Amino acid sequence: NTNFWMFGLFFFFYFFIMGAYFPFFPIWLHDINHISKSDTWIIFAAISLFSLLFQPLFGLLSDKLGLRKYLLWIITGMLVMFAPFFIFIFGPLLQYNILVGSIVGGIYLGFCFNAGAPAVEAFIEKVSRRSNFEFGRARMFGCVGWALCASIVGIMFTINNQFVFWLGSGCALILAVLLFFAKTDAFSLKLALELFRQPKLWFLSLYVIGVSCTYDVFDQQFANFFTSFFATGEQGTRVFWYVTTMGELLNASIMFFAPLIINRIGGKNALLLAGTIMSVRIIGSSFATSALEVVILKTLHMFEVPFLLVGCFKYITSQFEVRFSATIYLVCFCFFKQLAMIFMSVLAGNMYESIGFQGAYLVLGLVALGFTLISVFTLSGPGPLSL
Amino acid sequence: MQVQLVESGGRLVQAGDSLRLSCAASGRTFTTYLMGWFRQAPGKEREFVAAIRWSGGSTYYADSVKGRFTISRDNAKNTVYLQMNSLKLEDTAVYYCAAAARPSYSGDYGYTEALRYDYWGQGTQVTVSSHH
Repeated sequence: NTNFWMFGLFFFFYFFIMGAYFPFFPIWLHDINHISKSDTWIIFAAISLFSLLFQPLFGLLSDKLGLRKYLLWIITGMLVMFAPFFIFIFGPLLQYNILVGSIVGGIYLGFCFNAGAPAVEAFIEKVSRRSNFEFGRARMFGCVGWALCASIVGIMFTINNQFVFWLGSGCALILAVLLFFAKTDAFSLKLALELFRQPKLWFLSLYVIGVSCTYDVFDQQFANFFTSFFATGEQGTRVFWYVTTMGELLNASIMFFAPLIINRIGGKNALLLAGTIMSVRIIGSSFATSALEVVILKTLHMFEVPFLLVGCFKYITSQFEVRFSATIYLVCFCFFKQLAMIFMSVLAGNMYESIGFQGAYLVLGLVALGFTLISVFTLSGPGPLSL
Repeated sequence: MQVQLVESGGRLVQAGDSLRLSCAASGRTFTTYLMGWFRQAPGKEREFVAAIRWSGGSTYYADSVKGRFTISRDNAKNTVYLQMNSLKLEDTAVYYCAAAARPSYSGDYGYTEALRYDYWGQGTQVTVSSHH
């Protein structure tokens, strides 16, 4: 099948390049640019700021272009500067001169990754229902492409921490290739505003601010709470990646059947089910008395991504007009998720020193669980009452 | 945050004898998620001794002290113990309790890493005789 294999490999090489960036970036500020941990807490503070004006902006374009590949050409274009840009540019620019200067160059990302990954999901999702395949399939490539790269940052990470990057930049042109050969064949922004008054959006978004925002904040300190469960910080962390590397293959496998499970259960129960494993993981983390537990727990993450990613599209397409699938994705499951993730992540911090972890997480469960349970009724569609 | 830990115990003891250290915690009762004993002499550094986690009571001890020491707790009255048997001569050094509670940035620390805990107690020296 023409589109399936091209855009399936597209996810493979796209998320491979998140590979270099995702778990490696903090290291490359940490070690290779000797920047201080007191400076990297601002860099992230900017990479998100820009994204806040790229994510909605990418949503309207990703619909107005429809199946036109122009917006995905820009991304594949910017991704090619992976290699010259950190080596050539993002490297010298904040060291000799005030970081505040190079911090802007950080916008690179905001564009490519934080606000560009979901634009790749959404676009390939639209193609996913003009060809004959399921979005969960092919998207499953993302996990294995992230797993493949995930194993390589650490291994050559101590022999040539410039190839990981260089390797990523190379895959960007492979990404240009697959974008070209693949062959694939509305609204106005004032009709787009109509959705923001429609009360069916405020319920879906509510679910995101409630369940998904709470989940993506939690999974923020988790690591710091997992390392404490092994002897030495290095032995503890070492085990972590292994969980991440190994559990993503399950996730990819889980995603493989995901769309079959998703297609009948229906969209709403897909999100409710996703909300449940996120809720259980939030409250479960509080009751921790052993690692073999904090491992399991990290694995559930792979049990909640399949449904969520696949499920949200089934929801958005099923209950909303498809003339807005990219927009209400990049505004609800991305924009509104990140906008609220500024604020909790504050709150969580205060809770720790106020109620440590145990006491904090416990709260997340009720909040995450409460909202999950509430969205059996705020979300329109068929609840779990049907089966 | 200010919770605080108070050690008791320690005294002179003869090679082969016993001691019981206790560590009270004034504030605590939600935060600290894990308690440990660490010791320090001269010559060398802070050394991990034993760790335990309130909820559940799972214990860990750095090899050099297994079977010889027992770390226990008793929430019920904000106190963690170290039962030290078969003492030796090397076993002389200031013993500290420490408790965890909040997180803290870097490449993360584990259950033997001193830098890992968010709080400490003052001290109570322990001297095991070469003699007497």
